[PDB]
Amino acid sequence: HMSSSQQIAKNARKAGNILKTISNEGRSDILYKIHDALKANAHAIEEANKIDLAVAKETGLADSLLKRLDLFKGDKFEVMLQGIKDVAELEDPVGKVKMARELDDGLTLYQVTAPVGVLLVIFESRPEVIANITALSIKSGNAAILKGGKESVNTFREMAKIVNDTIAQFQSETGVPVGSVQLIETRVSDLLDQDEYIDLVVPRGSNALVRKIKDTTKIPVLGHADGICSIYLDEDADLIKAKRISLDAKTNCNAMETLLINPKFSKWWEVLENLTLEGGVTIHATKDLKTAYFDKLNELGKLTEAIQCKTVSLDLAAKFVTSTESAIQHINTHSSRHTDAIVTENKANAEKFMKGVDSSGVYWNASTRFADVGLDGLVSYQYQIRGDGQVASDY
Amino acid sequence: HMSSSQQIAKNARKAGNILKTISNEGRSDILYKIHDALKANAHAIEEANKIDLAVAKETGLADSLLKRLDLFKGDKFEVMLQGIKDVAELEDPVGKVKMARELDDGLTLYQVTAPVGVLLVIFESRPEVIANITALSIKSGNAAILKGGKESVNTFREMAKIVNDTIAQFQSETGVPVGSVQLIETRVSDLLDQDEYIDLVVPRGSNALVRKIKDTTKIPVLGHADGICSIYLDEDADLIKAKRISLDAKTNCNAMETLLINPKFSKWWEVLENLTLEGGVTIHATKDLKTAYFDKLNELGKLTEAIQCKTVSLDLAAKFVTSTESAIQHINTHSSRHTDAIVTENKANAEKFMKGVDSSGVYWNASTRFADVGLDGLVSYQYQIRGDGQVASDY
Ligand SMILES: [Cl-]
Ligand SMILES: [Cl-]
Ligand SMILES: [Cl-]
Ligand SMILES: [Cl-]
Ligand SMILES: [Cl-]
Ligand SMILES: [Cl-]
Repeated sequence: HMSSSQQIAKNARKAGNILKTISNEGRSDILYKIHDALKANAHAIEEANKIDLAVAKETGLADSLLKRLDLFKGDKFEVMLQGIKDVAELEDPVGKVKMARELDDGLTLYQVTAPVGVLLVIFESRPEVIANITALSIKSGNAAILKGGKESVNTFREMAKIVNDTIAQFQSETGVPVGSVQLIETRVSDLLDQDEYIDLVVPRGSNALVRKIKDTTKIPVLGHADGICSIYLDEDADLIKAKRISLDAKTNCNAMETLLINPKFSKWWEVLENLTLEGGVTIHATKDLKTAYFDKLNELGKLTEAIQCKTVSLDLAAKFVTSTESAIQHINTHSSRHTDAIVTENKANAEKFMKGVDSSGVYWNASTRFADVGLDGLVSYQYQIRGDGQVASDY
Repeated sequence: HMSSSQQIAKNARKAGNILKTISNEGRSDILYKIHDALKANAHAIEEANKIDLAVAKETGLADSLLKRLDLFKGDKFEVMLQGIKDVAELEDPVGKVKMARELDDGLTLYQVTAPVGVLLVIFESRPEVIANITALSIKSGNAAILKGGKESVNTFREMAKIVNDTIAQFQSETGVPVGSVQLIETRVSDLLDQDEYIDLVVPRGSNALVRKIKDTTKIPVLGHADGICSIYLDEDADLIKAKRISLDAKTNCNAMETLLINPKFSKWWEVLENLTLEGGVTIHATKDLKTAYFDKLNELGKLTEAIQCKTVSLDLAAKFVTSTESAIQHINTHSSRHTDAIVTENKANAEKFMKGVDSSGVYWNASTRFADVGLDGLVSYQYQIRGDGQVASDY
């Protein structure tokens, strides 16, 4: 049997295999038509975005995301339309020779740009994405699947209709097939399992979204080759070591880090406060940990302004872990390609941690850092060898 | 929702995460108990294998696989039992230090053997596998999932019962958890999609089985990093080039190759006959191609003995492809990490092929070879750094 997400991903692969062979004039042309269709329907899009903003205001939405949601504030919409033209006007990203090497007489190797394949784009609260990604995908010869959050449902619906319709309407003229771009109108998380068909995930949102995607997928994530890296600060963590090791994981960077803290580790809060007011690090705490951290600070009078604003470059999450076994369990839920560290003076715990974790690399009392959207990440490479009958048996 | 195969794979991952931390005495001990249980139940296993042999004889089964099916011929069963002991007697494969490097004073790096993780073992018609793989898996700290073919259903059933029961019976004594080995009694091909949980596929059967597995999975396959590589011999293939290029793909090897032949390519049979009686290559033909190949040979009187036996090291399949577009379609159904070649003098076709294929590397009139069970492949490596508070900021 074929699931909904499987069929979506399969159709994307089929669409991409046609899209990759369509001329630049055909791929650029559909972008001009789409620009025109979006402009001609601006008023309908604006009304749908108006429903979205007002719905978000009346429910729980943070004034930051709310400002990202407004497509018609200032000249946001006009810039988005302009970006479609800018992209359509670029030189063909595909079929460019990056490297040519004469291997032997009449035997030449080329490295040629080619589409990545199929893109899954997951965004939250920024409707501009639909236009930017549709443009970049068709231009670069990639099929795309787009999934937005609840906040833009109305704007997403209207824009999807216009792109779907325009692609259908101009297929015979442009060559660009229906399905080149599929805009998923909440019909699932099974898409992240389709790594036989999907080549790249492009996340457009918060750090929390990236972390969630990383843990639920084997498809490469644009800009994030590594999984979440954890430091477990054990009950018997040395505090000086715990402070230096944990700070060093910041001052080295585009990486996703979790601090796993044993509550029985004495002065564990001095470690978080040392990260904030010495490394300028923002700490994304779980509710129960933040409530415990703030109480210890307020009891000491040390709950300064500089802590309150930086407790919710580098990510850094922090949560409790009440034993070595619990730290292991937490670590073993992360999608692989991550390193992990334990800070402890207890050898029985260190050895248990190192035997227990699913990790490429594991550190005991040493820093994990000892381990050595545009068209950018949307084109890959194909090698082509063009000879005249040469075989691997030459003298 | 969680599918049957997802739950199987998830439980395997959970089992493996416990199994990896059980002592060698515990892992070796369960192997001795399993050896004893299989020996004590030999007569029951023999009766079940008797049903299997007689069922296979009365239906369509090839005397080759039939001979693999007989567990009690000669001393096959006694050797299998002996192999369990041999494995239980080996030195712990896990926790061995392969490499130690002093990175700095009191900062040392180790490369330590560790389990691969979860193994999916798919075999056809060889019941010995159940014992060998169960032994190697538990010994090396890997959880295993076993799926056999229809031919051994009875022997598989009886043996599964004995292993399941023994693992359950001795869990509190050995530490080795229920689920360390799951023997799937036809309850699916969805397991090959579980690459978030399954780390390695171990195929134990024919080349056709390997090819099928390779095309239906993103999980690495033991002994087969590369996908199926195709050579398309176009209508306008030069015959001298077609012969040399295609022969060279043999005389270079453990690889899976398909020859895609255009029927309108003149003397295309001379290419297959050149592979057989010059490279000693066996050709695994589709029915319609073999029937066409034999007729052209019989019409020329050239259907020798040496062709008939070698038409059904290197695999080499052969099938028809009636255009460049059809060759492309065929190639694009293969799971990635493969190179592909077109042999043609037609440039429009060559360029279409190179633009159309999903391939790392593509060759036009040049040979694809220009691209540069024991405990062996069941242990991977973990790096461990053991310091005393050292951070990535040293002078
Ligand atoms: Cl070129
Ligand atoms: Cl150049
Ligand atoms: Cl050159
Ligand atoms: Cl060691
Ligand atoms: Cl050594
Ligand atoms: Cl050393």
